Amino acid sequence: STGSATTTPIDSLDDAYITPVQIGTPAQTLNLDFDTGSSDLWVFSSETTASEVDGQTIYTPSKSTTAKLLSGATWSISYGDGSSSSGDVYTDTVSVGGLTVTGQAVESAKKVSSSFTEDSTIDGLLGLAFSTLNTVSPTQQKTFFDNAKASLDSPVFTADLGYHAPGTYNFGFIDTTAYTGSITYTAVSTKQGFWEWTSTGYAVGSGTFKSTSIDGIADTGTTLLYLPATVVSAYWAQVSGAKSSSSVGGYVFPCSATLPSFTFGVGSARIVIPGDYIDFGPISTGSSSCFGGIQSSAGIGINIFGDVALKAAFVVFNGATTPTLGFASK
Repeated sequence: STGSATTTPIDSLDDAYITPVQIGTPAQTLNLDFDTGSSDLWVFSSETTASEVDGQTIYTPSKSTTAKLLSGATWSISYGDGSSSSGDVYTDTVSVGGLTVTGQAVESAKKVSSSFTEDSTIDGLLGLAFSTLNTVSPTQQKTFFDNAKASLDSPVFTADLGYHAPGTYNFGFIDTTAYTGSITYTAVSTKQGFWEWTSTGYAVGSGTFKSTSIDGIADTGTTLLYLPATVVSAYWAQVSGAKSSSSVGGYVFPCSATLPSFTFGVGSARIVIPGDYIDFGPISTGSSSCFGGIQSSAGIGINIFGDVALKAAFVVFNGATTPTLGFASK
């Protein structure tokens, strides 16, 4: 089997991407944030505290004839961005672009943090990291990809995120028309539950490529590119007027600047992020200072190849017996 769904930026800055997901019988369609950095499928729901729902579409398990309460199961997750949610658990039928899993754990939110409430465009998350990170207690549950794997034509899913445009998540097959050149595959460590890999280095604009190992995660659920402070300083040093702003919380730059591209290595291959992908717009409405899309990972503990990086490539999440990651230019 296969599946294919269109993923769409939530706003004019590509702050995140949403993909429609059918849940229950009859189907309830919610727009979920597909997140290769976490492993819980959770949804706004009829059980969510009413003051914490502000425009999202909710899942109502009582209206799904295939929903079953998972007895005694709860979940609670806290994300790197400081947001959180928690609730109980149903199993139900979940379909993504024609690919169907029965018995998928659907984590129904009773509580969400303020940032989720304030974002009316994201109805929940669909985790695509490794199921070892799933938070359901006392019985950990499997991701949608983990449940679907055995039925897929190939045990893979691909992310093809657009810049200011729609893109695609495919399950079970590689669309060879969706990229140029070849896909370079690189090794993955699952020891922390992430699609963790090692980039072979970087270049800024037209500058010399620096060979240096950058260990980080392919994370469709993080907006920006978070890299070591040495690398990030070298990038922003090429932008006249850029500086690290403590009050804003990272590097900012004059909105009138034209940004250089940023290249990262995948083996001997190179992925070029165009400069405009690094512009995240005025720091506050009406400001002429703009927020940078490449930021220091120094306070994180891990480098994150977020949407800024991934949307420059066609990305293969290969769930073979030994998982690997594939990157192609597009």
